[PDB]
Amino acid sequence: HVMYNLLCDNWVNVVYLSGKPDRISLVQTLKDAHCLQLAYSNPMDRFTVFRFLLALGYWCFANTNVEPEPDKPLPVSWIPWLEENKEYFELFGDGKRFFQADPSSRIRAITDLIHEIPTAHNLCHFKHVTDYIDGLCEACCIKGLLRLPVFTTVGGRGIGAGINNTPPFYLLWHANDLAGMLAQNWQPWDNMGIPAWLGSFQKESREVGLLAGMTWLPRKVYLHDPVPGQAACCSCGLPSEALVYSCSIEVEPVPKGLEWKDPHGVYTDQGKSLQSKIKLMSNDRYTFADRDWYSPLFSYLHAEGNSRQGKLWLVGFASDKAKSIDIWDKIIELEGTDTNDELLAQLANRATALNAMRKKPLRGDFKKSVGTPQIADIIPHAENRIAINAGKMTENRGYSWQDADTEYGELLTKVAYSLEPAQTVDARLKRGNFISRKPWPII
Amino acid sequence: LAPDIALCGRMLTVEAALQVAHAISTHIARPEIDYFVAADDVPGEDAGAGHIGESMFASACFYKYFSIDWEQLVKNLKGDTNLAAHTVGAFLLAAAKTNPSGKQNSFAAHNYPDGILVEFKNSPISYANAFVRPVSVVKESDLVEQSIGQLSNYVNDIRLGYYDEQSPVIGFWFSPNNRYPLGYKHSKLASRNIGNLNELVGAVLDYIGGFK
Amino acid sequence: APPNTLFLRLEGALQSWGSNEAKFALRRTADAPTKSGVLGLLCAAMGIGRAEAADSWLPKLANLRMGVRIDRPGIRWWDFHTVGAGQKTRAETLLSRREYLADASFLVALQGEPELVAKLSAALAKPVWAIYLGRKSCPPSRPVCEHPPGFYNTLEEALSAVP
Amino acid sequence: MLIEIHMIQNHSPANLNRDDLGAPKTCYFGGVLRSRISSQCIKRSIRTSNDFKA
Ligand SMILES: [Zn+2]
Repeated sequence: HVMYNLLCDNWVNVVYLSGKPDRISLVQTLKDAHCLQLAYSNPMDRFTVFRFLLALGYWCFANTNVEPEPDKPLPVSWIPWLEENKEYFELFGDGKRFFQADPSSRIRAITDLIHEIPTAHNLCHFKHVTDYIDGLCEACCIKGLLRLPVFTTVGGRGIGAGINNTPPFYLLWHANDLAGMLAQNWQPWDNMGIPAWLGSFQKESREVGLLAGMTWLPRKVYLHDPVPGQAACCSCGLPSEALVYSCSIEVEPVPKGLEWKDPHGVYTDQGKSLQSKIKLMSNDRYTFADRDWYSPLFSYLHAEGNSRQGKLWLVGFASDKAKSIDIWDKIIELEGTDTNDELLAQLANRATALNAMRKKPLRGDFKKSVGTPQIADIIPHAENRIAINAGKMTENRGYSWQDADTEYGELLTKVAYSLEPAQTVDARLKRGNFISRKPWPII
Repeated sequence: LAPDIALCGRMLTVEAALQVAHAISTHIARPEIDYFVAADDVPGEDAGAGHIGESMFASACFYKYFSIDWEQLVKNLKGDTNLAAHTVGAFLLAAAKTNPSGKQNSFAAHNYPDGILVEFKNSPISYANAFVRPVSVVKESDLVEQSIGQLSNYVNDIRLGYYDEQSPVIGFWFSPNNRYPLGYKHSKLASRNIGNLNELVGAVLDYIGGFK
Repeated sequence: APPNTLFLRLEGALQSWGSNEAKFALRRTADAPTKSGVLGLLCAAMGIGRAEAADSWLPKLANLRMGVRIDRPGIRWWDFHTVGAGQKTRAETLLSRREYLADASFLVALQGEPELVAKLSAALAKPVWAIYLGRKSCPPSRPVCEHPPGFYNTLEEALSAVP
Repeated sequence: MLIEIHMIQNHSPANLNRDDLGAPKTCYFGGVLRSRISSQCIKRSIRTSNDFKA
């Protein structure tokens, strides 16, 4: 047959603090979890890798009752326990498979599980590939498999996305080591749900749990056998010997009215997911400013999250309906104190404030004018300068909105020298009145 | 073996030869706005509901830069040097007598270059640092002449600083009927100042390999 | 004394050194030239194609220590770039945004073996292929081979002998 | 061999490139704002032209 186990074969790429990148397996990773760091190009990939590692640690702690300690590699009696059930982490097996299901008759290309790599219909620019001729190696397939429970888009027919529907912002606390990283985000619950990757589909009740929530399977998936060859994959590009070229994917809807609060999610007012409203075109009620870091810094800092826990890390995936738009991440130094709610709510309205800035015309015409488009060209540079002092801005420990208003002064003069180029006297007064534009905080 | 694939690149390995850079003006941008009104052919004389709109336009003196790789073009044609020379001449004509099609049915800015300089050198360079000071117009000059003068000063400084090392540079300054010479004296700032596009294409072609 | 370090001047009207956060449509410069960016410029200087460079030329070139000094830190400007599909077959138009660094200057120092540095400096005086700054629509405004090499010391010392 | 072509071209009041809003495309150089015609706009005009088709 074909043998490929998660623990036995190297499929996790890390970098040690001595500067040596490497690819290692699961057993070596948690053996030396205090001496390396996960290194993935796409931030969502390393986020889902950390989430799966945390879920596995939660299950093993639930079945060993050992709490991990900081600066340790890992708690003892975890590697032998994972070696006890090594047959459960099976891929390309016979009857037991990991994160897979029954062989549905529908056949799809292996590139559907990867968002950045285009699939059938749409376009194929920025990634020159074709279906069924370009495949995935023995690690990128598991990369795509681990991305299922948290980054599943709505899609076309088959609207049902997953346990979070539209993927929201994912916020979590950072560290400098993998064993250290797990300590900050170690929050055991009252009940550790039920396993959802133990080879059981496990139809549960309305109330679900952590081990059944972090390992959701919104789509039935079955990977075909490897094909001999020499070409590299379309995701990481390393030449190999075997590749996977097709899969069996068919959509499945979650039961309606499920109760599940994501530990790393952000919700607006009624459980609706707070996504990233970043697009490419500037239209009415939106001026493109990039780096929507200010948007989720209210809801996450309002429900048992008003601590420091080191530094914060935001992972934001933006998409409309089925089409994916962007993925980015932001680090924030968050070793400050508490903040007043009003100023923080004003901070989490910068998109509307900047749109109101841009929509104001030059001399006053109203109707439906686009305002001054030359202001919209200088906004993404001034917002990148403000984001340098993003830790001080949130908690008002040395920064403020009125402090950030002075960044636009250096560039609005250069805009005004172009908008009112006359050397007369009324032009000077017009420039002086135009220079004074500042964003207005509204709720 | 088409010219449109070898020179420009793939339709939509096959590495091309062109290096069309962004065209950047030589002075302060002066955006202007227009308050148009969508008038109604039927008089009506009722229900006004003002149709005031806004459309932005500008006028500028652009400095445009192009590069052509001769070895890459020859490898793309695999040896047809006459075809390579013909494609270079065709691009020299086209890039001089072609304008973008954006909003030309309402503004009709069908203008022509006021001076083209063709150079041959080992290292690449762009004379964008010449217009680090925006061009200010004076009484006995216009914008075009001052831009050409700043280009002449930068070329003079470069040939005073970056020259010799067993590598002389060659210029082929052109201007319509020689109305805009590139500087005065200083060995005319380049080689022959000629006043016809066909003569410029012929001069470059006969310099490259003595082509037709 | 045999040369030790090599100096590269990167300055143009527009330039862009892309980063890993550019995944779908929005393409962003990071803040400064990267090691992978300058080691495509050096590879295109000595005429090494995309193939045959990974197995031989890249491992020797990646064994270097480089540092970038920043003057005129640059103003990020965004560009609305549309790619016309058609003019699969459809009349659709793809939209994207691309970021550029306007009015920037970077000094790169690469330190390593002497004869490798000498070969690199000999290649840069007459590059085999066209040399740009990140994207092909961005040519340099000052010559890349503008500063001479030398038997200097560690990168902080090598980033001080340029005015 | 590397042929380089430099051109100086003054244009009538027009709008040859646009953002997503409608203004002419601009850039920053030397401490002021400068009108800019993009690189991919110029390459599209040179290509697919009647001069380049004849
Ligand atoms: Zn791969």
